[PDB]
Amino acid sequence: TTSAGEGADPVTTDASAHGGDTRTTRRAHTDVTFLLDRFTLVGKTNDNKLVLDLLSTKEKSLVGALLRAATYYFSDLEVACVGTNAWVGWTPNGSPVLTEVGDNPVVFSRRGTTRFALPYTAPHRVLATVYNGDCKYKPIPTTFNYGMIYTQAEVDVYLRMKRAELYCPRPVLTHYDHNGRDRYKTTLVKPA
Amino acid sequence: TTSAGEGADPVTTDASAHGGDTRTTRRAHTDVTFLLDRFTLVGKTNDNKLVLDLLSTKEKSLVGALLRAATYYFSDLEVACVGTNAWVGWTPNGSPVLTEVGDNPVVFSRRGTTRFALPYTAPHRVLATVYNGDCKYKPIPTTFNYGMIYTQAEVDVYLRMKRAELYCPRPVLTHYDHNGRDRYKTTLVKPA
Amino acid sequence: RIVTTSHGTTTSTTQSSVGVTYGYALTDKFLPGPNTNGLETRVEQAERFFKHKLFDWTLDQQFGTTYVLELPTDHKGIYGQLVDSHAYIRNGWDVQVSATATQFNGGCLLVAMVPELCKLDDREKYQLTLFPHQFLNPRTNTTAHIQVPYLGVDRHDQGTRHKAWTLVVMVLAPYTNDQTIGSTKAEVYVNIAPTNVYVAGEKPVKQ
Amino acid sequence: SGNTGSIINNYYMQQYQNSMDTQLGNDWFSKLAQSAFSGLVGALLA
Amino acid sequence: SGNTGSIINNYYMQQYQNSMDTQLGNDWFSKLAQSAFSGLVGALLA
Amino acid sequence: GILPVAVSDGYGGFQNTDPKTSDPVYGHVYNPARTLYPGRFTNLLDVAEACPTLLDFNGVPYVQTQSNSGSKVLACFDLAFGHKNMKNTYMSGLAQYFAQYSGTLNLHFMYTGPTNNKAKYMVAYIPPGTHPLPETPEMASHCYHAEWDTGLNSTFTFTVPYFSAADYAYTYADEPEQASVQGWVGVYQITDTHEKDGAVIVTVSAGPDFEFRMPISPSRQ
Amino acid sequence: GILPVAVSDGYGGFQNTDPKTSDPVYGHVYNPARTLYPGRFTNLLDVAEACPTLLDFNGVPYVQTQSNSGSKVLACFDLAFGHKNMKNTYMSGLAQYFAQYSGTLNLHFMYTGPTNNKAKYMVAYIPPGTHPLPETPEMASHCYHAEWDTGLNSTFTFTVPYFSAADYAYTYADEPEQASVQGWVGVYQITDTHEKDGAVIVTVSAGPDFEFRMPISPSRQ
Repeated sequence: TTSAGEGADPVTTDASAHGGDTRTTRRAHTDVTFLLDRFTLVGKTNDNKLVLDLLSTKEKSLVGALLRAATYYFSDLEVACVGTNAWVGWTPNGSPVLTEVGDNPVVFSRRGTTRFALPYTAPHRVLATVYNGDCKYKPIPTTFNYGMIYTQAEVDVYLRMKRAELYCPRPVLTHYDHNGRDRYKTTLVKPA
Repeated sequence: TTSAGEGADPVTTDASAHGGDTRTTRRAHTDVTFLLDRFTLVGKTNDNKLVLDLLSTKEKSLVGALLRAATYYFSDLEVACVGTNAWVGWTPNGSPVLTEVGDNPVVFSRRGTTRFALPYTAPHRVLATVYNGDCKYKPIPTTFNYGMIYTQAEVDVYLRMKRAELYCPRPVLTHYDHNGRDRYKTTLVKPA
Repeated sequence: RIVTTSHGTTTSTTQSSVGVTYGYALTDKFLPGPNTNGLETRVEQAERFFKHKLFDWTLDQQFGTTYVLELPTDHKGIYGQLVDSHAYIRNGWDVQVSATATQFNGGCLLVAMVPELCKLDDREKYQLTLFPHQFLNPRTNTTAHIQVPYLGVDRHDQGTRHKAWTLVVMVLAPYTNDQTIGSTKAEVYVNIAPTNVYVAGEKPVKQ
Repeated sequence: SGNTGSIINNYYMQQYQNSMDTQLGNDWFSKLAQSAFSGLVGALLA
Repeated sequence: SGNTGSIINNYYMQQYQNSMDTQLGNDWFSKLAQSAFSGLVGALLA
Repeated sequence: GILPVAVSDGYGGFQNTDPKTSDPVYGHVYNPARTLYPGRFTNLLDVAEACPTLLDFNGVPYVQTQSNSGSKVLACFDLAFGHKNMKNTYMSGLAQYFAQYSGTLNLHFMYTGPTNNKAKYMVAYIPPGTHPLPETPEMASHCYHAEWDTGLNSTFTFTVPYFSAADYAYTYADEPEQASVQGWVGVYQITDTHEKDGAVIVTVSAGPDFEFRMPISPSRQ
Repeated sequence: GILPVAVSDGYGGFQNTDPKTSDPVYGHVYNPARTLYPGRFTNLLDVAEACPTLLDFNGVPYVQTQSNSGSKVLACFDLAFGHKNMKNTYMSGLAQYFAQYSGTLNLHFMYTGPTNNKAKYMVAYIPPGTHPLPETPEMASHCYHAEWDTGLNSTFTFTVPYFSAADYAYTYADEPEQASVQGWVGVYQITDTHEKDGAVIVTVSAGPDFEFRMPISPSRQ
């Protein structure tokens, strides 16, 4: 179909012009909520502390990449610290940094991992993955966090976004290197 | 609004005088019962004994502070002794101090902690956090307790007030030190 | 394709319209929130067009060349006065961008409104189309028109600093003047108007 | 009430879980707060 | 919704499991997609 | 056979703020009647709305005409619970236990002068980013404000509003925070008959729509 | 007595993609209203259908008449997300996270030449195993194709079909894969008035029946 592309109005076509059909599609796997609803490893704690910042997610992982594909987002959160450690503790967004959690929410370990559920605690209606605040581009606020955890020992930290909502899509780039080759190619799983 | 403040009758005003609204408020977090319904660490046992006295609560902790914000109170109680120890035992308010619990309620440890539930056992309708009994001020009775615990070894003791009722509010002072500064300031949780 | 947009005492008539692109919403409905305590007010007098020259589209600029204009920009009119009198402000934008070239010139500019644009890689440029946009293609039109709503993690902004929106015009195909009668460059102008401006928190102007 | 919320329930009977309250024969501060004057003393203009 | 599916249920109350949403007083892209032109500009033959 | 069950890692550890009850151990205890016991309170904010507490101005709860200075400013302070003037108030006392708040506040002014001493005052809410904080009634009149004079009624109550980009503000101040993110409140004396002081007792209480969220035990040093 | 229960081996370990929720620990938090927030998206394919992204032809998004060569081929590339021309597209971006796909694709061509410069183009889908990939419009006319000429409408949209032995194809290419298992798409220029280039911007979007399955985090190096 010819069209006046300048106006930017969407155009989506079948194969019917050429005599074709349309297959039945089931897009369950491209559902945003479903996609982000899994645990992603963000790394290890530091002095047995870790600020819960979704921007800590590895940017080439499925979750890190998708989260960054949106300008704004909202979600609740689940945490799981795996490692040999006794107890993970937590403080909400806006609390002063402490020397010891003592009395704030504390959860004891069970068979080497501590997993628990948290609520969105920011003071904003939604958070952003980018924020052009005083950083004049020429050709992230304190508040953007989900609290902080305190642990008894070093552990691997995993975050899981629950009830996720994304707004204003942003680019998602391929991360494999073509080298000089035209096609990309790798070894895919095959019977040995 | 002008008023005859001398009479002490309450006055609470909107922003309507200046053209304003009123926001919808949800005071779930300032609910007394909810607030005190959590475990607070009061310390370690002594000769493997500890009198259950809510006044043992750390006075600068959320629970210790709030409990002291009332003259009278009532509640049931939950206890959790964490540490490597085999068994925590208990006797009600008014029982003689014993050499061994033997036969009074005993509860065995499970994965390093022993947690159990108790009933208010005092002989009074309510207890007090202060009691001006023979202590003439110039410009706590035996009975005020929840019993006593006996343990097999030293442990950290946690108390949790259940079904809490508070009467006759008392002052709650700030505990941070301004130093000489005008504002107070600390480091709040922020993305690193 | 004659369309006249008007705001206040200002009008704009184009004869090569290609339509308006509404970004992320069909309207900028204002829902007052608790952050203003109901003291915010609309100032319609501010909702009018102001103009700016963005750049000269020339023969040497190649694909990827990018010019941006962060909003809110400096304003020497009513809108700018709001900033001195009030602490908080919010509004959307009605944007018209033009590149006046002859139909005997060639090339193509991409015009887009991107939110929270702190930085842009060169690869990300291939995907600028995920943002509300339109095209300036000489053979077809000399006008672009995008209308976007107020956006942000906060219901209001504390006077500038934060530029929620940044207009971006980038060369897709280079300008050409291979047919003798075209022009050697095309000036690119911007015609913008703030919409639904609500301000709050009055303070003294001057001293 | 309080900070306990199990959609399901409680396994042991009430007489064991808690102490039983009794009566003989009421939120002062809520009432006190409710009673505060929130109007305007004097006459208003414009 | 999401990647959670227990035919049975959830044990703790909603006010504890998640944060409660509020309102004052909607899938842009679905709508945008829905609106795409999928016809034919001009006349068709044969 | 019997019910197959899967024990899950990460679940079960001791928790201090968990939503479940402990197993009972001592039954059948009936309490003494506490029917009609007076002074009961249910929410800290009910007492916080009804009972204003004293501000501190370098050791005293009152603001005053004062000595030498052609300065009409009786007090100007950061709208912050951590400000030193708010130091001994029930509101700041409570606020140390919550991370965020939202809502209005009420400031009360009780005049203490003799019958023949008359004055006229004004209080304004200065928003953040305002530059030279106004030092004169004249300049301050450009802000949300209230002017009142002395007379039969000794007390005047003012409503400090809530403006911010966000729906909630923090009760604490981050170390790197040069100016008050919430602005200031300035109390000025426009005029006074007699330079011999007339003390104005200042007090603060929660507004009808004030609210705290996120309990925290900020404990220690 | 009490409920007999059998604890099962192999069940219970920590899982990263499991269908259950963690135990709660901090209740009663009510969020700020996010009513009417703009730009919401629910499925990556809705944005993928509506927003075409740029192909890359050695550094530029356009195909062109070009210099020396009596070659009518403007572009001919493997129908593959891993092809270098597809490198910077949202479709290839997303595809790296799924193992398989099925469905149609839309290729768009926007002509950029001046009013007096006219041309006529053609695009064809060349199935796998086709031998000498056609280099001329004449030969390529034997494939599923579309011819169009310049005029009032600058843009033309083409539908790349789905043919394969299987219902789904792989987004990645196995190391031992000499030819494109999915064939190629060839874009040719039948004729042009003026040899001074007229740039055609090429773009790609998901077809109405396109679909991805099997999310994968292909992470690293």
